[PDB]
Amino acid sequence: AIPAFHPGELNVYSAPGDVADVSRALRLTGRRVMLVPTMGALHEGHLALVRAAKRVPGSVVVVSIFVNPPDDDLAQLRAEGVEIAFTPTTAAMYPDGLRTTVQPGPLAAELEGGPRPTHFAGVLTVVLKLLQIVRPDRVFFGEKDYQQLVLIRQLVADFNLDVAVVGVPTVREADGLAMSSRNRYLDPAQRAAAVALSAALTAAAHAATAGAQAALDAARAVLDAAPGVAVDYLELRDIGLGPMPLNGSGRLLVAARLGTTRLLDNIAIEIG
Amino acid sequence: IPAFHPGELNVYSAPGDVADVSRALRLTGRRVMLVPTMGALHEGHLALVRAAKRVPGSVVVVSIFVNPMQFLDAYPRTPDDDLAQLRAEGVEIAFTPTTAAMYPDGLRTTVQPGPLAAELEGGPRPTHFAGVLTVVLKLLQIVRPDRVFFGEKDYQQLVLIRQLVADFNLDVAVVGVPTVREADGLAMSSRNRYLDPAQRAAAVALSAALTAAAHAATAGAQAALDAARAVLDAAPGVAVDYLELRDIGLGPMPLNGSGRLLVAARLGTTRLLDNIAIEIGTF
Ligand SMILES: COc1ccc(S(=O)(=O)NC(=O)c2cc3cc(OC)ccc3n2CC(=O)O)cc1
Ligand SMILES: COc1ccc(S(=O)(=O)NC(=O)c2cc3cc(OC)ccc3n2CC(=O)O)cc1
Ligand SMILES: COc1ccc(S(=O)(=O)NC(=O)c2cc3cc(OC)ccc3n2CC(=O)O)cc1
Repeated sequence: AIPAFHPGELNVYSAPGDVADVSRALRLTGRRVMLVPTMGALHEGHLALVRAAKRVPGSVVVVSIFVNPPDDDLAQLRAEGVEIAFTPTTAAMYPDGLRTTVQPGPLAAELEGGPRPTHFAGVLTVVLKLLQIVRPDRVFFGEKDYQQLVLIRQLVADFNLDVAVVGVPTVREADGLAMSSRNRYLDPAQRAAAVALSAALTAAAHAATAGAQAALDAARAVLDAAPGVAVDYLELRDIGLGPMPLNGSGRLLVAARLGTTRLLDNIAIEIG
Repeated sequence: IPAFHPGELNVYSAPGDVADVSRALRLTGRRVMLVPTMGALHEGHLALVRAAKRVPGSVVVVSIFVNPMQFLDAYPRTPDDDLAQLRAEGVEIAFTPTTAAMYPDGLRTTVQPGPLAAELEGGPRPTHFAGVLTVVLKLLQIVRPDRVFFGEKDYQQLVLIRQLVADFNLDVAVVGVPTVREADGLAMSSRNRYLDPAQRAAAVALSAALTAAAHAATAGAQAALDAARAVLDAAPGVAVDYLELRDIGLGPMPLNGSGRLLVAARLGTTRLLDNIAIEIGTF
């Protein structure tokens, strides 16, 4: 017996086996299964992922909410017309504790894997599990965590997963600051200074007609004009995060500490 | 999707091809059975295949791939002898990928097995099981079978694959098939061919030791282990690596009434393994 599912209602499952059965029942009735993974505390960036997923003709949207080791979140999803919320416990996800895991490739040891070297192993492990539980046709992630998104594409590619990975443009505040759950903690002076990250990147992207060095010098100047912004890295790479080619498409990534808050941002760059 | 000829042996090299045929088949309601092999097929593989064949409306996929990542040049390869037997058994799909198609980016994302992988066969081979679980995951994702078949001979490997499948929520049933033996009890293996006639005669000691322990066990674990050791010790040119009695999941738990006795031994340059279910005291 397939667990109950009521079309056009918010259906909330906590059992991995339950969401798996429903997703399979749906896939067999025609629906295209779309997965939006979240650690909850939903914001406009999640709603953008949901609207992207909702656009696909015949979609049923699954939003997972799992804090990788509420009433409001569900209300937000209902207001978006999401049909499934997957909300498992730690024990349901890890009934045998930590055992088999994903070892990311070398990219995980670079950039954000510098301060957090086992972060991405955790992330790719739980993403792989959610993909196997729900078996979506498409999985939606924001572009803010760029290195993570690239490592997920590598996961998908390396383990031959049959899922399209869709990166959705980062939703930003009125002044460009990338949506983040860390932003609410900035005092007004930190919050005014944080704008330098996206200002630096958008300056870089426009300076890039003048080449790579001008793009980087432009970003760096903008960061140098902000007080209390401790830059951990500022790096131009190819879109896959390998070495930036002579000319061509790239990505510019920055990370910085503002008091106790670590902020990240990144942007598409085109050289010359 | 490529040509599939039913009732015929269809050979596919490209992952995308076998993936599409397999998907096509499952939507027609055929159940997809996978027998992963490293080629050089013997009667143990045929038994894996026959088990897969008896699943109703099954279509059977046998994959043949020598994975560089679990090691290599020495390994037995005989694809002429491999595909002939598959046709003879009525297997309809052989999946024979190239190293390039499987590892176009080299080794990058890999499976890190649990701590079982550092024990027994993994002790002196630290990344061996990481290589095995990665290839098995990739084959499962390419073929997406309903059930996958393994022999019980490489028991530690089978337990690790069960872990892989539970730990990554894979939608596949793992089937262990009792180890096929030569008529003296020697466990089928690709490595047997490397035994000279002296060594082949001596090699009966591993299975003799195991069956001895299994009946010795009414008198307890020490008696079972001591009987096995004596049989191994009485055997010419058998150098024992390990001889270990564990719980059936091999894992972070003692032993109850029931478990698994595992032996690895060297005959000249050839390493032989075997194992058996053991019941201690009552059972
Ligand atoms: C063939 O007759 C039909 C087909 C579809 C519908 S419906 O209004 O679009 N509802 C469903 O299709 C539907 C119900 C349903 C229940 C399930 O678990 C109990 C799982 C999937 C279900 N579906 C498919 C869907 O919502 O698209 C109603 C009647
Ligand atoms: C393993 O993959 C995930 C997926 C989602 C999360 S999360 O912590 O719930 N969500 C976010 O991190 C998040 C999503 C998002 C989307 C955006 O635009 C579409 C912009 C920013 C986003 N964030 C940033 C944040 O919340 O810190 C975390 C890890
Ligand atoms: C990664 O998972 C696998 C799966 C199969 C192989 S293999 O080298 O082609 N085959 C075996 O190792 C094997 C299968 C088998 C079956 C048996 O009876 C059912 C008995 C022994 C078996 N072997 C042992 C062997 O060939 O050494 C190798 C690795």
